[PDB]
Amino acid sequence: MGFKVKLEKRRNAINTCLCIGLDPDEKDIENFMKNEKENNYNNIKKNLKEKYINNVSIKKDILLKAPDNIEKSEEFFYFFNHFCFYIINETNKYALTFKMNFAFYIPYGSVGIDVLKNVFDYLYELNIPTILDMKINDIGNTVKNYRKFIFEYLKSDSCTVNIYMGTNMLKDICYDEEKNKYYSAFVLVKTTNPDSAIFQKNLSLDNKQAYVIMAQEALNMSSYLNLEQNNEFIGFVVGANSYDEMNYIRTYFPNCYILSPGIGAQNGDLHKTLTNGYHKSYEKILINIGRAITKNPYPQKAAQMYYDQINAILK
Amino acid sequence: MGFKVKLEKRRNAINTCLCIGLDPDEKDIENFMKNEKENNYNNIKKNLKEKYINNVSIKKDILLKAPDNIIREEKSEEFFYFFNHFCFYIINETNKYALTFKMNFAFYIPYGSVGIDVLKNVFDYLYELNIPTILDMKINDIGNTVKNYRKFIFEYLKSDSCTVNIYMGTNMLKDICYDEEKNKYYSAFVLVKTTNPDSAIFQKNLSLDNKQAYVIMAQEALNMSSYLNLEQNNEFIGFVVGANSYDEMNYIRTYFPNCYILSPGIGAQNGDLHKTLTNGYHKSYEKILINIGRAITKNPYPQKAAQMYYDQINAILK
Ligand SMILES: O=C(O)c1cc(=O)[nH]c(=O)n1[C@@H]1O[C@H](COP(=O)(O)O)[C@@H](O)[C@H]1O
Ligand SMILES: O=C(O)c1cc(=O)[nH]c(=O)n1[C@@H]1O[C@H](COP(=O)(O)O)[C@@H](O)[C@H]1O
Repeated sequence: MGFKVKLEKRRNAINTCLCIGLDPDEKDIENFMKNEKENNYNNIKKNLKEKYINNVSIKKDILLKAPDNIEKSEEFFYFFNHFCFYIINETNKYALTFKMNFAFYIPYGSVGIDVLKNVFDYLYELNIPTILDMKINDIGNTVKNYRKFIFEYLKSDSCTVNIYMGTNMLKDICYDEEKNKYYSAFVLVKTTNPDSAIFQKNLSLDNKQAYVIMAQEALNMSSYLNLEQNNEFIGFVVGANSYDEMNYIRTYFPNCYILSPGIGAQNGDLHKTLTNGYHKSYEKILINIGRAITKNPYPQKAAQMYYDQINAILK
Repeated sequence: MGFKVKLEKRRNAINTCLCIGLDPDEKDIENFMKNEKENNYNNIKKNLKEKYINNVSIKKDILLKAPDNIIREEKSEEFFYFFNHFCFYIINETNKYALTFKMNFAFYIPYGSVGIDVLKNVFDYLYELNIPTILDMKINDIGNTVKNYRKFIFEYLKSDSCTVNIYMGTNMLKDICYDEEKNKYYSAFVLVKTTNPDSAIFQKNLSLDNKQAYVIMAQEALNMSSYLNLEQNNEFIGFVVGANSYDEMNYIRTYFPNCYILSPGIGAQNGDLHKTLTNGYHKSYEKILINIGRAITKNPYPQKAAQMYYDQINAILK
């Protein structure tokens, strides 16, 4: 159940340290519909056969109601949801973990959160580890709501956090006193955008860069609260492009957990001190590929490809 | 339109830079629900009479309906019902003293999609009331992903502004404050100095050219607000400067003339603007917004608490 261990069993059961990213945007949804409606809803039908589609708890009465609209108020809700069910049913067998970015589930209103819950409900019935990338941040009082929403409502296994506002965040995010329970988190160390770090790098304390002070601070916080046992942990978000830095964290923080995005789209080099710099028992270095798989004409295949070339561990 | 202008008008209309915070949690809800229901729906019937409650777009048929989904005819709509009403309640009771209202997203998502429906209603309500608004969601992500937050915030909610955590990078602002396909501009407050205690390991103990991070980030915030011609368009990129950081405050105010500042932390985390807080960071007060939240929304007599802070801010403000 604990992350470390849930992530350990599944690693064996399938190897690979791939993390499929499920960030469906507005066009992913209209295309899946545009050419699903004009194909007799074959994929949605394939889904509807699944079975595990029954933990899902929001508008179950609409979700499992054979392909139809009227275009009813629930049209959009339908399809969006199914597009997600579709990807999962065809990619999970290659995934060690699924990572959903909250951001894409909120621009249309509550309808998108409903879907988020059904997705997390789904990934949860299959026993697939999850990551809600929302990189939360706020004051202890407030942060407590993100901890509830994330680990209590969605039953997620972990989530990303931005501790710039202060590292004590984690004590309210990774630990719930009222009921004990410990959770896992991923702190933002080095991100994947070009103007990336004139902060994570140009900034420093005694000439030790900011992403190191931050990386070090985050770890000393998981020492207190003793996550490591309890079967949880606090890891880092280190971009695929940040080759130099990746190799440094893996050396100074050798048994650490890493979540690295940026490959497949966002430009990338799977190999190269990425899956090498950061190597370890692979599940300690999750590679995330979203669009490269989710935007490809016929995925699973893409998945498989990544699985395979990721399975190329000459180590 | 234009945030600066919208902020400018209301100011002269009520003379005050008081930003009320509406961060409703569980106990505010159930207590509201029990009080009201104990003393037979005094405030709800009141809400049900307010003009703009008829313009809500989500489950309008439910919010308008003789006292509660009571539990006997729905139940499942109960929570939604009382939650939303507690908010209408606070806005109806304290809006006259507010220059701006600021809702923290964190309190609207813990219960799933039901809280978002309430949030949307709260924002539609203030919008009809035409009161400046701030969604404190302190967003941050790679651009083109951040656009989604931009849509949710300024398209769906039609909020005048949001708060932003620029740490991952400043270019993120290009996609939050500017649409660039509808040629639109938006306001924002980036986290500079926060009310956390250990709020300085990174914001202070970090430096670049003799400067502490919080200063450089404000500089990066601005240079970016210049690049996007948002200010020429009546929008802007301001700062979140906690109330318990007097020096940093005066510092910022001093070296950054005419900078919109958002400042939370009076009563709840200690402090009191009464003093240095609003003196430091003075100016034609919109520039300096004093967010007072839990001291009003959790107070037994909210219209009363809001007031107190009104005159208090009026006095010190001279
Ligand atoms: O998820 C993250 O923590 C993340 C950190 C970062 O620095 N850069 C970054 O792109 N990401 C994530 O990368 C995801 C997209 O993966 P792709 O679709 O393969 O680009 C987004 O949902 C972001 O949340
Ligand atoms: O950006 C903010 O909203 C914020 C930044 C900060 O550094 N400190 C801080 O307290 N806040 C906000 O202050 C609000 C609470 O106001 P109080 O109830 O008066 O403490 C919270 O909802 C926070 O979102």
